Amino acid sequence: VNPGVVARITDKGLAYAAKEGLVALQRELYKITLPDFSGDFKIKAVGRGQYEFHSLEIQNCELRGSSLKLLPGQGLSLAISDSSIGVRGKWKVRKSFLKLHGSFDLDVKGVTISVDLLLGMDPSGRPTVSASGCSSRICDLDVHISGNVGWLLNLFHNQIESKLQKVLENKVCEMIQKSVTSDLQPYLQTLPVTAEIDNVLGIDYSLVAAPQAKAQVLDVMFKGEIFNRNHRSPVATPTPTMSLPEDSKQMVYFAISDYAFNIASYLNFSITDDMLPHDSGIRLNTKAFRPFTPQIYKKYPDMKLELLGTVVSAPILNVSPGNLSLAPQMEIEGFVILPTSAREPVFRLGVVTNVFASLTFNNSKVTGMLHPDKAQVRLIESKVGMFNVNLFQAFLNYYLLNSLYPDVNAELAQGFPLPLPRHIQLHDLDFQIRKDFLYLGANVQYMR
Ligand SMILES: CCCCCCCCCCCCCCCCCC(=O)OC[C@H](COP(=O)([O-])OCC[N+](C)(C)C)OC(=O)CCCCCCCCCCCCCCCCC
Ligand SMILES: CC(=O)N[C@@H]1[C@@H](O)[C@H](O)[C@@H](CO)O[C@H]1O
Ligand SMILES: CC(=O)N[C@@H]1[C@@H](O)[C@H](O)[C@@H](CO)O[C@H]1O
Ligand SMILES: CC(=O)N[C@@H]1[C@@H](O)[C@H](O)[C@@H](CO)O[C@H]1O
Ligand SMILES: CC(=O)N[C@@H]1[C@@H](O)[C@H](O)[C@@H](CO)O[C@H]1O
Repeated sequence: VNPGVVARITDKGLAYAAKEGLVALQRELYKITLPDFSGDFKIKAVGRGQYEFHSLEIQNCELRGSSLKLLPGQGLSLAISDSSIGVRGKWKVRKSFLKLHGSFDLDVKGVTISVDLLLGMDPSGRPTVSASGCSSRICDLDVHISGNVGWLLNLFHNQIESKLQKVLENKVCEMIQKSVTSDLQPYLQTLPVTAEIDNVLGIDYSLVAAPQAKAQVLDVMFKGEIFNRNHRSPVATPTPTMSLPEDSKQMVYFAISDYAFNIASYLNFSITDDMLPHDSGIRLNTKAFRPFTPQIYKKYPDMKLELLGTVVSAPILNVSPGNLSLAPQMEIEGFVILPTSAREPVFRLGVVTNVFASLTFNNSKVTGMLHPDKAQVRLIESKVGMFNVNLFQAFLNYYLLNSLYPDVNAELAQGFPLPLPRHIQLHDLDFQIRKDFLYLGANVQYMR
């Protein structure tokens, strides 16, 4: 079913991912334990004997260079290279009735690893990863043995190198297999199944599909649907199929289909005399509108008023990448409610409320804050004499700054919660506007 939100991970973001998984993996290779190599020898220079390289331990492991691509259809293909692993151990060579001792160190270079990361989804809507077809190639070997024993080096090269090489690549590939299922899969699953938005509503971030590894991008599609906290009555399920074109500037782009609070921005509304706070000195009654229209109090002395306004356009243009400049243009008509119980037309106003919105990221949520500006009023028509627009403008401002703007400022400050795994921080928000969905551009940083 069509997802509410969609996390599109770009090639750039897959690159970050690999680099960061690379340091986690590197620490895990230290847990690798090599076996012990023992057997007999018959060196033509010193005779036959027994040897043993035991207590092998990973001492150095440097995994640098890597590459995360897309396997269109199944998932990702990882490739780490130009790495190095150092190995340390002890040896004992029994020649004669004597027994020797010493240490050794190997330096492995030109190390290459390749694994496939299979991305899928479990019934519960949680992510799953699985490494398949792992293969590593251990080659450039540097052997150093304690004591300047020459035959020991030649002996290593003739009878242990190849074995150690394969044993090692085999263990490294097993660490990778294990590490993904015991660390990686439990990490992707740190992604919220459900996040609270407000103390009233909530969103469900269950997967509607396993991440879709497209040719150039990775799309992880979430249910993303709003649901009542007390008992989620599914009164919100129309969400269409979205499809934004190719934006590869940043690491991830979120596509957020719908919200609730002023996401709709043909937005009609009504203002009744009993919708303005009591303490707030503004009221919708002829006697109060007397200064605006000195004639209303004659034609309709002491009566209730109606305002039926409506948005007719909401021009949005970017200032900063994360700062919008919208000015909803509306037309309001004043009605005086006469004893005939039927509203009756008085005047019509044109208003343009210039505002600035500036978004940010803060703790997995997208947050914003309003930046109030000039509210412009222009008389459109009037069947009750001239209208002091200048005076009324001051009231339009009082109203907004004391109602409309403080609330919206709160709605934004509460923010929307994004689908992220643990320890992630987003930066450089590029908030571009599109069809039914908001398209949030961001870069990522793993809180190591
Ligand atoms: C899933 C929604 C994503 C929405 C957008 C946000 C992500 C944007 C792109 C960056 C993703 C995160 C990168 C950093 C996390 C990955 C590396 C890492 O160290 O994770 C911590 C994990 C665990 O680190 P840890 O064990 O130190 O910490 C675990 C968490 N605590 C501390 C709380 C216990 O690292 C690993 O598990 C390493 C396992 C082997 C990794 C093998 C190579 C993996 C290469 C990257 C794969 C990325 C797949 C992305 C799939 C996205 C869809 C599900
Ligand atoms: C599309 C719609 O809802 N129709 C309303 C119409 O009923 C109302 O009389 C008018 C007032 O300006 O505003 C329109 O938006
Ligand atoms: C669409 C439009 O221009 N608005 C008019 C106006 O009288 C008022 O907003 C509404 C109330 O019924 O009726 C519409 O016809
Ligand atoms: C936080 C932010 O960037 N928003 C700014 C606002 O602070 C500034 O007063 C206004 C005028 O330049 O432009 C907005 O875009
Ligand atoms: C990081 C960020 O930009 N968001 C801040 C947040 O850190 C802070 O908690 C809040 C006030 O409490 O103000 C937001 O603007």
